[PDB]
Amino acid sequence: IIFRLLLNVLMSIIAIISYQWYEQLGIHLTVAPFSLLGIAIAIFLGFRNSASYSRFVEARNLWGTVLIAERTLVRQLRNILPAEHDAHRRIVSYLVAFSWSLKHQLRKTDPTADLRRLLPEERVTEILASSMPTNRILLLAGNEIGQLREAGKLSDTTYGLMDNKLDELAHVLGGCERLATTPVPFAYTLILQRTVYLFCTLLPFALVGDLHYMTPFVSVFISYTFLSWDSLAEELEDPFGTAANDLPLNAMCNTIERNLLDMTGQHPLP
Amino acid sequence: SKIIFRLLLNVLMSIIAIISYQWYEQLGIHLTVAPFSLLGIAIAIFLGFRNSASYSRFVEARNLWGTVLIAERTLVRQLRNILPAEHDAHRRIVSYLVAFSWSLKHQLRKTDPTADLRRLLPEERVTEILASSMPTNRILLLAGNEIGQLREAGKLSDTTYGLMDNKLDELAHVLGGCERLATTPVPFAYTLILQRTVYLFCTLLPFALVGDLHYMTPFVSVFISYTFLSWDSLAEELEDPFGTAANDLPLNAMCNTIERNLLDMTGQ
Amino acid sequence: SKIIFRLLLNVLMSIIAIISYQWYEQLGIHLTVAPFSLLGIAIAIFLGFRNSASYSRFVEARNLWGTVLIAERTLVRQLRNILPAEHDAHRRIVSYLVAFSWSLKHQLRKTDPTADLRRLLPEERVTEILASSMPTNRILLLAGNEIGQLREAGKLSDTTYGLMDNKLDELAHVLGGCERLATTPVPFAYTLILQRTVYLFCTLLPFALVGDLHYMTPFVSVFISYTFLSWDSLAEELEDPFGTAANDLPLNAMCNTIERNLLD
Amino acid sequence: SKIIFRLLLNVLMSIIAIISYQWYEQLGIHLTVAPFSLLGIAIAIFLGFRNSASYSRFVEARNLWGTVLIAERTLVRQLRNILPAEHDAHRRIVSYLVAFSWSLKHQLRKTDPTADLRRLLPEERVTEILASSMPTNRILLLAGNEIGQLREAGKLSDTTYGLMDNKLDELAHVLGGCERLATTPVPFAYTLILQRTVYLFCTLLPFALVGDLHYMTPFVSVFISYTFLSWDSLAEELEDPFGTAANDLPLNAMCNTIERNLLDMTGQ
Amino acid sequence: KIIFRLLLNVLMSIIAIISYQWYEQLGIHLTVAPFSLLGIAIAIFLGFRNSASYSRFVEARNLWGTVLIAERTLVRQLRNILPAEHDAHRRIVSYLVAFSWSLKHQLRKTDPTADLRRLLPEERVTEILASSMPTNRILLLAGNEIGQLREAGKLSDTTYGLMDNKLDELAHVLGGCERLATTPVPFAYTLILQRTVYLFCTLLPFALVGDLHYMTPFVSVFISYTFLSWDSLAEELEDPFGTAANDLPLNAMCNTIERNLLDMTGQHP
Ligand SMILES: [Zn+2]
Ligand SMILES: [Zn+2]
Ligand SMILES: [Zn+2]
Ligand SMILES: [Zn+2]
Ligand SMILES: [Zn+2]
Ligand SMILES: [Zn+2]
Ligand SMILES: [Zn+2]
Ligand SMILES: [Zn+2]
Ligand SMILES: [Zn+2]
Ligand SMILES: [Zn+2]
Ligand SMILES: [Zn+2]
Ligand SMILES: [Zn+2]
Ligand SMILES: [Zn+2]
Repeated sequence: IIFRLLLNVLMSIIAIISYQWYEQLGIHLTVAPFSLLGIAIAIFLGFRNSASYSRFVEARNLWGTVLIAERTLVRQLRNILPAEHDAHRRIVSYLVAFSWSLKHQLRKTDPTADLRRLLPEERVTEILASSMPTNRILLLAGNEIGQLREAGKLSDTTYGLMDNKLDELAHVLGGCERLATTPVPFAYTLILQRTVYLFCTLLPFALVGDLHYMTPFVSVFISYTFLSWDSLAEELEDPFGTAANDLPLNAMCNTIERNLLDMTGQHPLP
Repeated sequence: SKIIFRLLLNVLMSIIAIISYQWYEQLGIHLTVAPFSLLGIAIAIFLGFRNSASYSRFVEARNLWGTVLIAERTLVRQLRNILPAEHDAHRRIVSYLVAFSWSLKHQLRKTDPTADLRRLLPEERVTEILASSMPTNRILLLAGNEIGQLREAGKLSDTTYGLMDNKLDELAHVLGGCERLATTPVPFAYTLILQRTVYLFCTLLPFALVGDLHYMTPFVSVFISYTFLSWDSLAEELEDPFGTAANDLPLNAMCNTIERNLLDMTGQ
Repeated sequence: SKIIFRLLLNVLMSIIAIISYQWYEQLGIHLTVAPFSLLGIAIAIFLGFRNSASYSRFVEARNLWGTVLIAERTLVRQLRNILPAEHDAHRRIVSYLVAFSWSLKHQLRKTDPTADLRRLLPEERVTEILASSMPTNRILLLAGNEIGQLREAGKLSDTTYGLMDNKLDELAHVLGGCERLATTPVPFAYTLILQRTVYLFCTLLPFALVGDLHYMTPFVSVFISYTFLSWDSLAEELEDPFGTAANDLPLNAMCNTIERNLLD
Repeated sequence: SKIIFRLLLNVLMSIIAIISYQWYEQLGIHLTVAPFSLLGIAIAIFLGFRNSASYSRFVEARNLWGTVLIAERTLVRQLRNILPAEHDAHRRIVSYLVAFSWSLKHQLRKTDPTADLRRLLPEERVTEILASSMPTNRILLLAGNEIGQLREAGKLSDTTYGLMDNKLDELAHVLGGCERLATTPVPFAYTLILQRTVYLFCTLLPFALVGDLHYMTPFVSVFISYTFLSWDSLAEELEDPFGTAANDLPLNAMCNTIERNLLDMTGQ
Repeated sequence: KIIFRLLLNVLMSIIAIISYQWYEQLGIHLTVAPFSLLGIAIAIFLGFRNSASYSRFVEARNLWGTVLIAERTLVRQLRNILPAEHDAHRRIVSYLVAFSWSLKHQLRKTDPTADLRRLLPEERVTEILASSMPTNRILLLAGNEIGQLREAGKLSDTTYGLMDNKLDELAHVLGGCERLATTPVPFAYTLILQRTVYLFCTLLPFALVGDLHYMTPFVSVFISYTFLSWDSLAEELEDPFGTAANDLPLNAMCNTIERNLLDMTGQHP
């Protein structure tokens, strides 16, 4: 990815050799048109990166919500039903399974190992048999809260109170799904990039007349700026993508798992 | 896309510029990139904002359909958790929800939903739905009738009824939101003004440049024009979210997803 | 609208510049483009942001009316699902909700809502409503009176009463929001800076463009003028979305749509 | 406002730049336009973003007060619909709400609220409230006390008590919101950055413009200065939305409207 | 510390002035117009980024306000619904205050043991310090007070709901501040950005010098002051929980909250 900076620092060299056998032909290149084009592209990059950042933020918010919902849900389970600890274990397993399964869903990885670690094989087989595993997990948690309801351990009021949290989690799932099926531009988001590329490659060809052989330095500077901003944009557009960062999601799933364990007395150890 | 018309027309004007540059002093006419830069800058800025609007709105449509999926899922989930034995009810309400999805899709797309409705629901109900001048809202009303029936039966308390009714509300905010998007577009005096200015600017910019560029104008003028037009475009696409075009929302696939999801949660 | 006038104006100013250009020499006036480029780009930016704010106001107003339709719909639906056999209260409540929509429309469009109220409600409480300084809110209080008259003696429990009350508050938030957008506008430094700032820039512009544009000059000055005037003007009507202009909200159509929906 | 006392100054800096223009090379100082175009554009952008923040702050305030009006309206409405015979509660709670509006308004305006309280409330509770360092919150507490008495009296079920408590939450969020906007101020730095960067830029501009504009320097300099200073002064009271200046929130009018409304919604 | 590299680019401007015919000998030329373009782009990017940072600051402050609000309404409900259970008022309040301080320390990455021991009995403090999220544990303990309050019939499930909603508000606050703490602005943003501003500011005089001559350092220091100030302000806003000048007075907010909860329970400091 330093390859294009390099690439045509070399166009800045070809630019100069190119500048020299010159005016026999009609080619001329001033700075003012590429300044206009460059400002326009900069503006477009500004807006675009803004949208990308907005997507990133929304993802981080949704996952934050996961953590929050699962914490409050477990808290409620402890405050309302302080004695039902096998239900605690199960429901917590389900929430943690929801988190991991979600990560694996967004990252197109296999959730099988994490599920098999957290849940009994019958319910793991069922969830993996489904094409929408995470929703099946939520459904199963719901089944647990409902079982607590028909047993008379939960009134419908407090059942409501926990159902609200499961809603929160559902909204999250849907939101992350929408953000994953995205982005919305049908690979036009790409189109701009090659516009930036062609602009950065033709730029030293237009500065050369004025900057002479300071050209590679100024051109690699400007190219660095635009290209870096573009790549930042593309990585923000794709928070759950193939070339995205492992740390957000993994730490979030670990964080919540730890939290839940700690809340349920499974932590800490005797 | 259609964008080849802008670029080749611009090439041709660029050529007219090349050949007719020698007749500028004799008419008096000469041109500076300087004023043109100002113009194209103010335009670049406007386009940016107008695309903020278009994108925001596109996104809002995606959000709404997302809310369909979420609300229906949770509604079925609640039905299972509260009334796990009422499977007939389950599949009645499911059928209405899927019908709501399809009818919504059909409405935003101006297609006859009679076939899908009669595929999901018994004929009497289809009649009730098509009798209304607002079929999708009456679909909500019929799902609401089922939930209500469950309430009067005593199977649902007013609390749990309320819990489900909230989901019906979410669905209603969806229907309204989609209708509002459908009928209220981004004021396209935006698209009017911007199209005029951008077009005139792209046809005038080989004339904004010519003297300076010569043998290298179709390449640079096309490059600039293309940038503005490929950019001016992201409105074409980000404002037909309910259209059938390749770039609009795959409402067919979304509805399929919803139906498959609600049938997955009911064992069929 | 009258943009054309101020465009024509630019054009005459432009010809003046054309005939006066090298008499700048005899007057000691030199004017290059670069400072006007700066000023014009700053103005463009500012016009960009203001326009964005306007559009936002427009969008939220629209949303508030969308919320009207949605709240009233669900409220009726709840009435038919919880109390399917009390059509009496249903027609009363619906007539109130519709009178609410029209009264609100007339309130934001400064107009007399008497006729439509009479058309939708019985004379007695049309006089009660017109007696109030805030009719729309009075209408809401009446619809609430209907629902309370449904809680009182057993048909609605507290819970389901809550379910309908919530929707009445959705509506009340709409009322408050619309009042906020209508009563408190944008702070009138808004074209109170952008009016001459933009036209003064557009009329002084050909004086600086004549140097280099020479003969082709007015075309470009009317072009730039068109752009800035047309954008500062798109703020014209997006800032008053309850206004009567073309790009303002078709509130009349929206109410019709609302009561068509409730009467179906 | 007193912005013209910066325009006259600018005209003086312009005439000084005119009379000193070609001691420039005789002093060794050269000033082209391009760096001031760059600098001016950057400043313009930053001004645009700052002014945006300011605008959004003012709007937030407006929304807050709108929420006060709404929440109080709905609270009184609920009181009349749930407890139509309890005109005592109507009276005392409405007084408490109006008192909340005024207390908040005086709190934001840094004025004494006691006259309005004595006008609206009996004195033992007024002294109670004035004794507390957070009076407004205390007024919410008291309103809550009465809704709580209605609950314990069995006139309100826990459900209905919840339905009004949600309105007290709405009001509390408002109080916390206004307190936030007032105590937490704007990040000042934007103002120290733009005040001197704009002022300095406006005064230094004619020295870089005199070269090419010559005698036309004061007009163009005072114009550009007028634009940047007018945009900066457009911000000035928006980042302080609770101020007494003419172009900020009519909190008097708003609180009069509120009291007017709550008395209209009770029959006075 | 902006004065350090203000002086530096002043010095680098002096390096440009006192000197440079070297390119003319060398063949290297540098005009303003390309640096104008680059400077405008950078200015745009700085604008957007600063805007985002500000948004983050505003989010933080908003969240803390929500702490104060949620706690207030929680105490209010506790007084209005259970006026006689005053020991519970004091305990729950001490929990809410402990929550505020522990959150402060959590965002500041400091030890909350002193403030915990100040507000809570040693057993609870020990129970809390063992948790991976002490604030969460605090919420869980307050909830246990409210839940205990539910099971001897002192609160109905509905009213227990009403308060639990406030605990959910608080938990949303916690999750959001946690997210603003763990979510740095992506480094790639300042990696490009601020280095690009420093480099732009130090290279600018070399390009301004050909047209400005001896005026270079004044225009260069002006521009550098602008860009660096704007940038620095953005830095400052991105870390709203830091001890730096432009950042949240979490101490002031915490004792404002404590004074408030003490005000509402008739108690004095
Ligand atoms: Zn446990
Ligand atoms: Zn642990
Ligand atoms: Zn939902
Ligand atoms: Zn079933
Ligand atoms: Zn609603
Ligand atoms: Zn009926
Ligand atoms: Zn001429
Ligand atoms: Zn409300
Ligand atoms: Zn009364
Ligand atoms: Zn009495
Ligand atoms: Zn709250
Ligand atoms: Zn107490
Ligand atoms: Zn929550």
